Amino acid sequence: QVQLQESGGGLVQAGGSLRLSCAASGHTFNYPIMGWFRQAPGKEREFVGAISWSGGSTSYADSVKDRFTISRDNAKNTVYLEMNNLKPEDTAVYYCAAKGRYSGGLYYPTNYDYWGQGTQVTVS
Amino acid sequence: QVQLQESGGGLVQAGGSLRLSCAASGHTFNYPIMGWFRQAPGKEREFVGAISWSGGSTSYADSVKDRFTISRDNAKNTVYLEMNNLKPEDTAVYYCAAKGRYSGGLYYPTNYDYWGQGTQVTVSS
Amino acid sequence: QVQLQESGGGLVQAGGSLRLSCAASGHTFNYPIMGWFRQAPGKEREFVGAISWSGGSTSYADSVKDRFTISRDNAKNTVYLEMNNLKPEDTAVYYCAAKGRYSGGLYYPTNYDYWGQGTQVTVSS
Amino acid sequence: QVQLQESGGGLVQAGGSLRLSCAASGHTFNYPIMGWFRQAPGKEREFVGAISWSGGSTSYADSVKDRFTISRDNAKNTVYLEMNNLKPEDTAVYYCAAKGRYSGGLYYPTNYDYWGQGTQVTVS
Amino acid sequence: MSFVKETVDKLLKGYDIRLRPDFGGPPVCVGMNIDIASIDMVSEVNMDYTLTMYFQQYWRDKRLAYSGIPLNLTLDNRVADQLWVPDTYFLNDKKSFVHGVTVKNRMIRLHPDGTVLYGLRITTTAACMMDLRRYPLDEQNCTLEIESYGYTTDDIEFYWRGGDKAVTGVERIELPQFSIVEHRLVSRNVVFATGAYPRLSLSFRLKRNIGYFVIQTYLPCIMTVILSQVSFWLNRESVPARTVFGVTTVLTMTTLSISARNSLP
Amino acid sequence: QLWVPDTYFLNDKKSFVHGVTVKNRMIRLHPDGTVLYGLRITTTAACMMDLRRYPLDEQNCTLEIESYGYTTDDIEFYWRGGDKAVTGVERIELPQFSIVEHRLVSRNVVFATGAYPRLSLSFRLKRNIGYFVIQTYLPCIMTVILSQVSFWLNRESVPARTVFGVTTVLTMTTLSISARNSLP
Amino acid sequence: MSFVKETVDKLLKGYDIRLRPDFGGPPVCVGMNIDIASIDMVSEVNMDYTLTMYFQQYWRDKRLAYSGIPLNLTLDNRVADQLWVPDTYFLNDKKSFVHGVTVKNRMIRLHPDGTVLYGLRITTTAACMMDLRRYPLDEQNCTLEIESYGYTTDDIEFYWRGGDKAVTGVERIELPQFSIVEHRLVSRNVVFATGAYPRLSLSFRLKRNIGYFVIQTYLPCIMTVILSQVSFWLNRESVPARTVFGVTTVLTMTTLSISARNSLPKVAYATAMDWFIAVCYAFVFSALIEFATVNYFTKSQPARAAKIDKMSRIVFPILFGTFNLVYWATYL
Ligand SMILES: *[C@@H]1O[C@H](CO)[C@@H](O[C@@H]2O[C@H](CO)[C@@H](O[C@@H]3O[C@H](CO[C@H]4O[C@H](CO)[C@@H](O)[C@H](O[C@H]5O[C@H](CO)[C@@H](O)[C@H](O)[C@@H]5O[C@H]5O[C@H](CO)[C@@H](O)[C@H](O)[C@@H]5O)[C@@H]4O)[C@@H](O)[C@H](O[C@H]4O[C@H](CO)[C@@H](O)[C@H](O)[C@@H]4O)[C@@H]3O)[C@H](O)[C@H]2NC(C)=O)[C@H](O)[C@H]1NC(C)=O
Ligand SMILES: *[C@@H]1O[C@H](CO)[C@@H](O[C@@H]2O[C@H](CO)[C@@H](O[C@@H]3O[C@H](CO[C@H]4O[C@H](CO)[C@@H](O)[C@H](O[C@H]5O[C@H](CO)[C@@H](O)[C@H](O)[C@@H]5O[C@H]5O[C@H](CO)[C@@H](O)[C@H](O)[C@@H]5O)[C@@H]4O)[C@@H](O)[C@H](O[C@H]4O[C@H](CO)[C@@H](O)[C@H](O)[C@@H]4O)[C@@H]3O)[C@H](O)[C@H]2NC(C)=O)[C@H](O)[C@H]1NC(C)=O
Ligand SMILES: *[C@@H]1O[C@H](CO)[C@@H](O[C@@H]2O[C@H](CO)[C@@H](O[C@@H]3O[C@H](CO[C@H]4O[C@H](CO)[C@@H](O)[C@H](O[C@H]5O[C@H](CO)[C@@H](O)[C@H](O)[C@@H]5O[C@H]5O[C@H](CO)[C@@H](O)[C@H](O)[C@@H]5O)[C@@H]4O)[C@@H](O)[C@H](O[C@H]4O[C@H](CO)[C@@H](O)[C@H](O)[C@@H]4O)[C@@H]3O)[C@H](O)[C@H]2NC(C)=O)[C@H](O)[C@H]1NC(C)=O
Ligand SMILES: *[C@@H]1O[C@H](CO)[C@@H](O[C@@H]2O[C@H](CO)[C@@H](O[C@@H]3O[C@H](CO[C@H]4O[C@H](CO)[C@@H](O)[C@H](O[C@H]5O[C@H](CO)[C@@H](O)[C@H](O)[C@@H]5O[C@H]5O[C@H](CO)[C@@H](O)[C@H](O)[C@@H]5O)[C@@H]4O)[C@@H](O)[C@H](O[C@H]4O[C@H](CO)[C@@H](O)[C@H](O)[C@@H]4O)[C@@H]3O)[C@H](O)[C@H]2NC(C)=O)[C@H](O)[C@H]1NC(C)=O
Ligand SMILES: CC(=O)[C@H]1CC[C@H]2[C@@H]3CC[C@@H]4C[C@H](O)CC[C@]4(C)[C@H]3CC[C@]12C
Ligand SMILES: *[C@@H]1O[C@H](CO)[C@@H](O)[C@H](O)[C@H]1NC(C)=O
Ligand SMILES: *[C@@H]1O[C@H](CO)[C@@H](O)[C@H](O)[C@H]1NC(C)=O
Repeated sequence: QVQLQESGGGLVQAGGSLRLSCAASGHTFNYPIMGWFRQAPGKEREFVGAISWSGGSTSYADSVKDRFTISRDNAKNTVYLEMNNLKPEDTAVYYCAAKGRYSGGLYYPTNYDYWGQGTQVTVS
Repeated sequence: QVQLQESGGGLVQAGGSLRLSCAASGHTFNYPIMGWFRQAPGKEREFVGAISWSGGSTSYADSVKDRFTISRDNAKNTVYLEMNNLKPEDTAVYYCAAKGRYSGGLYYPTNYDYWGQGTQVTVSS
Repeated sequence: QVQLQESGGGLVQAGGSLRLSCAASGHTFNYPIMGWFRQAPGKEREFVGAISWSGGSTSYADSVKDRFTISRDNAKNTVYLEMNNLKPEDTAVYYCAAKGRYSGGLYYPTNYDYWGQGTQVTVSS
Repeated sequence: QVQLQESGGGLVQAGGSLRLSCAASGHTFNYPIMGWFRQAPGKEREFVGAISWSGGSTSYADSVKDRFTISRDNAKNTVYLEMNNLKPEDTAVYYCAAKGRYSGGLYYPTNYDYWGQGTQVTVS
Repeated sequence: MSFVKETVDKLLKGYDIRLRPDFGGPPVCVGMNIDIASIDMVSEVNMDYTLTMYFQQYWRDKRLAYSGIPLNLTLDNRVADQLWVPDTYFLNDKKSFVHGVTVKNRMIRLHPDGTVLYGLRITTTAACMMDLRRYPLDEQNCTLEIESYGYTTDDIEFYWRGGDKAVTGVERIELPQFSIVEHRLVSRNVVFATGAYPRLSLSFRLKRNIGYFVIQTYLPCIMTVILSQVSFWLNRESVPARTVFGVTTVLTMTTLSISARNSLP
Repeated sequence: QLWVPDTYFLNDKKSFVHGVTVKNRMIRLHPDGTVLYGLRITTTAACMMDLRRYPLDEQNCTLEIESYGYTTDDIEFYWRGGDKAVTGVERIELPQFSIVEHRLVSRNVVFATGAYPRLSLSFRLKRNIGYFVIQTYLPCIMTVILSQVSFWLNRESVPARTVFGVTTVLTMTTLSISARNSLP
Repeated sequence: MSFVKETVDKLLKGYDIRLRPDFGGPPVCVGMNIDIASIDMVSEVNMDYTLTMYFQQYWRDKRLAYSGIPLNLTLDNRVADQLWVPDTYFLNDKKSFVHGVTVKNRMIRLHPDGTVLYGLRITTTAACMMDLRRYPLDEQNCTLEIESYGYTTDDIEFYWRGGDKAVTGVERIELPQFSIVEHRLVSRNVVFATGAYPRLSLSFRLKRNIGYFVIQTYLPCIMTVILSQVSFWLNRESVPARTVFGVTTVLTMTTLSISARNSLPKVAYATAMDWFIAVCYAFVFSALIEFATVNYFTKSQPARAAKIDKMSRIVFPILFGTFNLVYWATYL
């Protein structure tokens, strides 16, 4: 099993920046890929981006592309999400998810086995 | 060839515990898998459980599941059967059997080449 | 080529024992399998038994089975034939033969390339 | 990327000799094969010759064959073109090109990814 | 026999191997059932393991129903080539084959119901990414992921025929360096860009035995340390002696650290 | 019993299409006449390496996709979905490397037999140094430090200081040889 | 020839390869007969052995009976593809094939009876789990388990055609490291969840020759022990000399224990060789500790130190000698 816990969410003003963190514990090796999802009040769950076990390769959604960066530090079993030039469209509860080695596509929430109680990000 | 001898059978009261032992000698390596069968007076031979040569992997019957544990100690060429929370349904002659490396399914008694003269276990309610 | 020479044949009384020897020289490695054949005066050539290059594996005729043993000693390039509990049926000229590595079945005399001038064994009842 | 720069072009008299140089920088390893093309004022781009990464194997056009030699010196990331017994037919702007490892035939200009601003060679 | 042949011909007449059972209709429930023969090898260097198994599949094709006969029909293996079979593959295999000697190792058993039993004897070498951080006091989780290649959940469904009792032979596995502590069966539906597919996961947990390493690494290291400490029991005036103890033990320690690292990825 | 494109991998050495339990190929048809032809393939493809900066190097391995017989007059290629046409770079897990980026390209290459369409998938592999600090650098660094111990012995200990000299010199050649043995 | 062709066509006409002989009726008795060509290899590391054999099968298909002809018909190998053959496989094979050059190595001989003789030349590499506890004074039991894949005992029965004489060629087997001491044939019926199937087991017992190991392990070990004991015959004042004898012999003993263990599988138990090498390690490490002690008392207790040397010169070889006599006897 795996336990994910997030932090760093808060109130930010438009064009601002913020860094979300996600600390993992347990069988982190069996669920190597990590993903970020966000849930606006009205809209459906949206894919933000995801990162590899090695930390080298990433993948981002078009909307979030060029304004966000996902990084890894396996020394601390933590993935980071830096969000720069924030828009009010980005307002949502940001979730952190872990995916099994052979779980199919990154974009789909179904495949992810473990999630963390999300952190709120609001952009005025 | 292989020779199997059991021990530890006796009278026990319901909800009690008991540990059966089965000491093996001879070509134990050619018959790696060990199985436990029980025979009630009226019923047919029942599969209890079985254990691997490494001792790691086991398999148990549903009735006996969660109340019995099979363990191995190749240092002493002995397999153990710990029976906890015993029921009067468990009353039977418990047999110890050894199966060839390529002998087919665990559940079937036919496949086992060597057996031991069983020990009686009786459970009074 | 190979040269085979036998010895140890003689007169023996029924139920007796006797040891035949067959010393080989030359390209013994190219003809690894050794066989024993016997020829009674009236009957046809009979297969007695045969032995491997390693000396471990053997093969005997049913009639001769359990009363004869073939052994090897590559140190001396010699195969031995110990015949125990001898019958008058065993009376014959015992031959020693060498077979090529890929020469087909042991039972057939045709396959053997080299033979030795046989030794007589007579069994009086 | 790769940057190619040539030199050594100038005025020469017929039957004369001249040595052109082409210095390369950047990802020279990803574009191992080097080619020489010349462009007369009226005519189309002509293939002159080409050389391997090892420098051993070469290939020349029939017209230029036996009067020109292409050499390499990977120590200096430079290919040379020695033109001997020059004819007025040889008058042209000589270009230096680099081709990808899997780019198809040497003769065709399309395949070459990087070129250098050519040097003029005139033969009176 | 002639009657049976005629019935088989009638069953084949108009049978299209291109179409699954209930082609337009509901999905085909396929029951999986595995009997493990052996795990032949476990490579830490290539991060794979070689498995040998009997892979049985059960489904219902109404086109293969026969009323007249009262018994189950075992047909020659070559019938597979003229029937529809599920497009089941092993997601994480590197190289697999179906045994061919003396005949292709595949069994078809039919039932008057139209139920098919399709058995295959397969050896797979499947990928098993290893966490060697705790090596050689580690344990690994090797899996065999079973899925359909082309047919989505709209056309195929998978289930472990008999639930927890669907896999047999874990008890037969005999590895020199490991031992199977437990196994697990799972049923999931995974989502790709091309659609949602059914998956079944067989899992083992391999506990490594230390015996090999106490002999080939730990004792050499422990004794090379003890050897270095002998130089403390020589008077300080024996300069050359105590440098031999120092140098040799230092060099034989690097070569252990190198040679031990050579058997790993 | 259908026409499929004659697509091959230009720089493959040995490739195959998985066969168990059935040949791993999918056909999905649409009333349009559109065909979806999926294959599960394992290729071992050539990746010429520039080991000059080894082991602080990085490499560019590619997979060149082209049609064998049909020219641009008969076949055209395109990455279906542009930059989103390749997936799974994130799944790649190599002990010694890590995929820093990937690139998709579309080109038309010219052979003597005509002009053919090509698509190039590229990876950039950054090598991790962990393996080499353990198996090469520390041994070298410590074999240098070991040689320098002889400076802290009086000059009269001739045999002692020659042992330090000779052994460290010989264990350095064997490192240079053994390190060179794992490379081309 | 034309008449024969017509008869063959008539035999084929309406022949369904999908159906066994007596499809609904009693099981088909299949007679097995093996002629071993060679065992090419025996891998302790992969725990398998590679066998090459002629695998013959005999059964009766009444659909292949012919009255008119008076002789047995040997047909081209390609007839197999248009006949029913038993689904016989080797339970414990890892990789097997049927030889293909120049033609597929399979023989069909028919009899007017309807009896079929189906010969195949096969090479199998089959699993042979090994008990290396007594290595290299061990012996192993390698088997070849023969069974039908799909047909149960209700449809197929097996028997060794000719009983104990059904296998030939054990005498032909030539292995550098082993020798076949005996072989056994067995007939059984094994029970799976899918039903009860017939099985035949061919068995060999392989006795390992020690020749290879006395040259590559035992003599090096025995001589490395004797080498360590030379340091007892040097005065204790030769400190550097006696440390060379100690260190070198200790290090060359670990590398033997490692290099000897490299030709085996990664088993978790200790082999009879591992004990022998371990004891050798004790005699060499003791020879060094002895010197270390003697050097430690060379001024403290010079009388004792000199006595230890003079005893060690006799205790060590005698103990090492008697240890060998016990070791070899325990495993012989
Ligand atoms: C080796 O390593 C591999 C991984 O690398 C391990 O694999 C994992 O193994 C475990 C079992 O040990 C698997 O868990 C079981 O999964 C099944 C199937 O799940 C799917 O189908 C069911 C339908 O029956 C759906 O309900 C599931 O969807 C729910 O769960 C998913 C996650 O599985 C979740 O994302 C969804 O939102 C949804 O929610 C529910 O779960 C969440 C928690 O995840 C919970 O908060 C919420 O309230 C809902 O309950 C999914 O599509 C599932 O049926 C099983 O459930 C049963 O057991 C669990 C306990 O584990 C009970 O809680 C539950 O009540 C049931 O009794 C398990 O969850 C896992 O899928 C699998 N993963 C992969 C990728 O392989 C191996 O086990 C390892 N083996 C060894 C030997 O080490
Ligand atoms: C390498 O290692 C393998 C093992 O890993 C060895 O293989 C074993 O080899 C021996 C021979 O050396 C085999 O034994 C003989 O088996 C045959 C066949 O047995 C089956 O078929 C017969 C019918 O033909 C049935 O009657 C048998 O059923 C009886 O036995 C089974 C178990 O085998 C049992 O479950 C049944 O209830 C039934 O019972 C009777 O036997 C038991 C003992 O098992 C006894 O207690 C009881 O009172 C009954 O008599 C079975 O389905 C069998 O015919 C042979 O019998 C003959 O010899 C015995 C003495 O040994 C005589 O007493 C008897 O009268 C016969 O003359 C043997 O039992 C064994 O099966 C086989 N094991 C496997 C798994 O393959 C190799 O030999 C080793 N090789 C080397 C070189 O070392
Ligand atoms: C590598 O190692 C292999 C084997 O390990 C060597 O192979 C051997 O090579 C020799 C030649 O160098 C072969 O010998 C010759 O055999 C042929 C075979 O002839 C057959 O057909 C004729 C004609 O129909 C028959 O007459 C023959 O039958 C006789 O011989 C066979 C045995 O070969 C025997 O079983 C029969 O009873 C019959 O007996 C005759 O031979 C015996 C032998 O002891 C003798 O006692 C008796 O009186 C009869 O003469 C047979 O079916 C044959 O034609 C050759 O004859 C020529 O040489 C002889 C003298 O040696 C002359 O007398 C004669 O006129 C001919 O010139 C040889 O006998 C041998 O078969 C072969 N063995 C195998 C197993 O392959 C390789 O040579 C080695 N190579 C290298 C480079 O080292
Ligand atoms: C690993 O290593 C391999 C090689 O070893 C690398 O591969 C190279 O990758 C780069 C991208 O990173 C590729 O460049 C891009 O090429 C595409 C495709 O080009 C073809 O098709 C387009 C239309 O789709 C045509 O327009 C192109 O025609 C131009 O180029 C050809 C060939 O050079 C030339 O003959 C034509 O005249 C024409 O010229 C133009 O480019 C040259 C470049 O020097 C310039 O000087 C000139 O003025 C013209 O503009 C061609 O037929 C192309 O679409 C891309 O364009 C986009 O980016 C560029 C900037 O880079 C913008 O300027 C442009 O507007 C577009 O946005 C790129 O040029 C290259 O072909 C490819 N080579 C091979 C052999 O595969 C990998 O990248 C490496 N990977 C890693 C991770 O290391
Ligand atoms: C008291 C004495 O005669 C000394 C001289 C050499 C010493 C041994 C050297 C090797 C070992 C070193 C370790 O530090 C302690 C145990 C060991 C085994 C020592 C015990 C004490 C010994 C035997
Ligand atoms: C045929 O198989 C079914 C399983 O669906 C089983 O119940 C039945 O008994 C079998 N029939 C025979 C002839 O044994
Ligand atoms: C056919 O083979 C049998 C043995 O299977 C043999 O006894 C018989 O003689 C053969 N037929 C002829 C005509 O030789």
